[PDB]
Amino acid sequence: AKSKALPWLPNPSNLDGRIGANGFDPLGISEYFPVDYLVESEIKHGRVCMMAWAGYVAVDLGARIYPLPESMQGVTSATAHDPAVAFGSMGNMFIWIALFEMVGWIGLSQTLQGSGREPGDFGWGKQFMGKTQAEIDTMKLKELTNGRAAMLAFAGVVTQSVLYDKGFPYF
Amino acid sequence: DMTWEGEYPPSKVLGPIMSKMPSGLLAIISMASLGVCVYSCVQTGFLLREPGAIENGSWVRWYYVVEGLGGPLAWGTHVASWIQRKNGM
Amino acid sequence: EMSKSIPFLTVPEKLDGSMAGDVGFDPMGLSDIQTDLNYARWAELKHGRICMLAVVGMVWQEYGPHLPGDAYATKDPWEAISSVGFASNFQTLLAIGVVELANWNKYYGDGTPGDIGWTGGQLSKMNDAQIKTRMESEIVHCRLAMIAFIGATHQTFLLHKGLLDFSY
Ligand code: CLA
Ligand code: CLA
Ligand code: CLA
Ligand SMILES: CC(=O)O[C@H]1CC(C)(C)C(=C=C/C(C)=C/C=C/C(C)=C/C=C/C=C(C)/C=C/C=C(\C)C(=O)C[C@@]23O[C@]2(C)C[C@@H](O)CC3(C)C)[C@](C)(O)C1
Ligand SMILES: CC(=O)O[C@H]1CC(C)(C)C(=C=C/C(C)=C/C=C/C(C)=C/C=C/C=C(C)/C=C\C=C(/C)C(=O)C[C@@]23O[C@]2(C)C[C@@H](O)CC3(C)C)[C@](C)(O)C1
Ligand SMILES: CC(=O)O[C@H]1CC(C)(C)C(=C=C/C(C)=C/C=C/C(C)=C/C=C/C=C(C)/C=C\C=C(/C)C(=O)C[C@@]23O[C@]2(C)C[C@@H](O)CC3(C)C)[C@](C)(O)C1
Ligand SMILES: CC1=C(/C=C/C(C)=C/C=C/C(C)=C/C=C/C=C(C)/C=C/C=C(C)/C=C/C2=C(C)CCCC2(C)C)C(C)(C)CCC1
Repeated sequence: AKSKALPWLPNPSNLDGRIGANGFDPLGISEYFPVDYLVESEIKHGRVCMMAWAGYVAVDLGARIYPLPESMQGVTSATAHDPAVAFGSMGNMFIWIALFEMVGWIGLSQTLQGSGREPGDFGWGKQFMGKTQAEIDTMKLKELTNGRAAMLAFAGVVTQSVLYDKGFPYF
Repeated sequence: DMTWEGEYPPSKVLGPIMSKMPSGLLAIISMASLGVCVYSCVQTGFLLREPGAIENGSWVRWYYVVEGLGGPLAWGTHVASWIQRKNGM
Repeated sequence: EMSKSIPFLTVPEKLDGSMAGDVGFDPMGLSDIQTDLNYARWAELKHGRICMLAVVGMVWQEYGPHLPGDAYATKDPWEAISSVGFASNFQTLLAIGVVELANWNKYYGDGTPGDIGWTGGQLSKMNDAQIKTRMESEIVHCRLAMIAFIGATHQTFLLHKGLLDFSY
């Protein structure tokens, strides 16, 4: 059975029946690493990047909140981490991020040990996910599809911005 | 369970992940890891042997430190490749 | 199966909703090794009750009428200890000790956790359900006080500013 994405290569089997399975796993990481771990990672990376990209672009198009610490004046999205970490913004958000991440680690452990928590599920805002499994699945693919794009998007923004010192267009 | 007999151990002893990896892949990884470790050592050696400029322990670099850990991994990976080969996978 | 408080984790068995304040919260699973949660409940209540008084006292001492006499005027809560003196402190300690040793059996016994008889006339002439409601109120307030105590103390030694001083 050949993969849809790479017709000349065999299909990755362990990834079958998963959201966003286009048959693309040329190096076969799935055959070796636990799938639930991989799935959780893809989702987390995507969600983080989605927000990261938005933040980068937003600040670059102005957006600074009010009142703004003086040290934060005249800072691009890039070259803002250090001013912020000095002020205390980064540290004050790191604390909460850490808390959630630690509890999440417990969830991941239980998921891998077999508890029933689907990878990436934190039971948040499921009300808007629809009722029919079909619509639920479409929503999930929507998140994943946007997420994959976001990962690539963020990379471009940060790399192009630093390399050529440019603003929003071609950030 | 892990008790084994013969001339080669079963793949179960290589863990829950490497037990499914092909022998060749492990070999490639092993060689690469050893290379990184050796490179790190040689490069760091120059830093330690360069006149002055290493005061306050400036010779210690985060990348080289991490790279140096490839050496032990190289051993493990090369041993694992052999086990996988004998096991047929 | 799944905790109500944390929707993505499995609830420990001992947390079954019987006790007040059981929102199914035990992520680290500290309830399994324990034979029962009685001693732990006693401690939760004791710690919380002390914290309640502490937070109130700290605020009062900083912004409130002090007792007549010098050595009883320092607003700084931490400095107060030394200022007031060993005699005053010792007498309080001894009193607390008496109560603690008198109710020793209660703490290590099998009675209603947290009940030492100081119920006033309250918690009387009321159905079991009403009683539970009161008990839940106490545990909620206890937990709030404990969190507040940490914040108040930390703010004092980190920001070095009065509790009610809100300046940015
Ligand atoms: C397009 C992006 C997108 C989409 C389609 C989804 C979709 C989904 N997420 Mg999700 N998520 C996203 C982004 C997204 N997410 C991001 C960026 C984060 C990190 C902040 C998360 C964090 C998150 C958690 C923690 C959980 C989910 C869950 C879910 C699923 C439950 C259905 C649901 O919550 O409502 C989906 C319905 C919608 C998203 C419709 C909303 C339409 C958009 C959002 C308009 C909103 C306006 C604007 C975007 C708000 C500003 C945000 C930004 C500027 C900061 C569903 C599949 C839950 C789950 O069980 O997953 C299996 C769950 O536990 N998500
Ligand atoms: C955790 C409890 C706690 C502790 C350890 C302290 C400790 C202290 N307080 Mg303080 N205080 C507290 C709660 C506490 N307070 C509360 C809740 C209030 C508000 C009513 C006050 C109001 C207050 C004032 C107005 C003053 C102090 C002062 C002082 C210091 C001298 C002792 C004194 O005169 O107390 C005075 C104690 C009271 C006025 C009443 C205490 C209320 C107790 C806790 C009621 C509980 C009794 C208990 C249930 C039954 C007995 C227990 C057992 C021993 C039998 C000392 C450092 C004095 C000072 O500034 O020193 C420099 C001072 O002038 N406190
Ligand atoms: C009951 C607990 C409690 C309460 C009421 C407060 C209250 C306060 N703290 Mg504090 N703190 C606490 C616990 C608490 N802290 C703990 C446990 C610690 C760590 C030991 C600290 C460490 C700390 C530091 C280091 C600082 C404060 C500061 C402050 C003040 C400004 C806080 C601020 O800007 O938040 C702003 C809040 C946000 C930016 C995020 C928005 C809030 C989220 C999104 C939702 C909030 C809703 C939630 C239900 C809160 C309701 C509970 C409350 C109303 C009772 C404020 C009086 C600061 C200050 O200057 O005070 C003098 C300050 O510098 N606190
Ligand atoms: C309690 C509760 O329920 O709350 C609810 C609230 C709410 C909102 C309903 C919920 C939600 C969902 C959320 C938060 C959804 C938000 C999702 C989000 C934020 C999705 C962004 C994607 C960004 C992308 C795709 C970027 C593309 C960017 C691309 C493709 C680029 O090419 C950018 C580009 O730069 C490059 C790289 C190169 C440049 O030269 C050129 C340009 C500029 C073009 C939840 C989860 O249900 C919870
Ligand atoms: C078919 C295919 O595809 O490939 C084929 C063809 C090909 C390529 C010919 C083949 C091969 C591959 C082979 C033979 C591969 C590998 C053989 C190998 C790799 C054999 C030993 C490594 C031993 C080490 C590293 C020992 C110690 C490492 C030690 C002792 C360290 O202490 C590291 C150290 O780190 C500490 C802890 C502290 C650090 O700070 C610094 C130092 C450095 C001191 C195969 C097998 O036929 C498969
Ligand atoms: C010479 C003369 O006549 O002028 C006088 C005039 C004037 C103005 C009066 C003066 C004064 C001041 C005086 C005399 C001040 C006396 C102050 C005094 C005596 C102050 C505190 C006792 C503290 C207690 C009890 C604190 C906590 C007790 C607590 C916190 C408990 O939690 C008990 C506890 O039970 C709970 C509730 C629950 C139980 O499960 C657990 C335990 C057992 C732990 C002068 C100036 O000095 C001299
Ligand atoms: C009973 C008895 C006794 C005792 C005995 C004993 C106690 C023994 C022990 C023994 C032992 C206990 C031994 C050991 C040995 C060890 C060894 C032999 C080791 C080796 C090692 C190695 C080989 C290494 C390797 C490596 C490297 C090199 C690097 C990489 C990684 C690794 C680490 C792997 C006596 C005599 C007193 C008396 C009589 C009786």
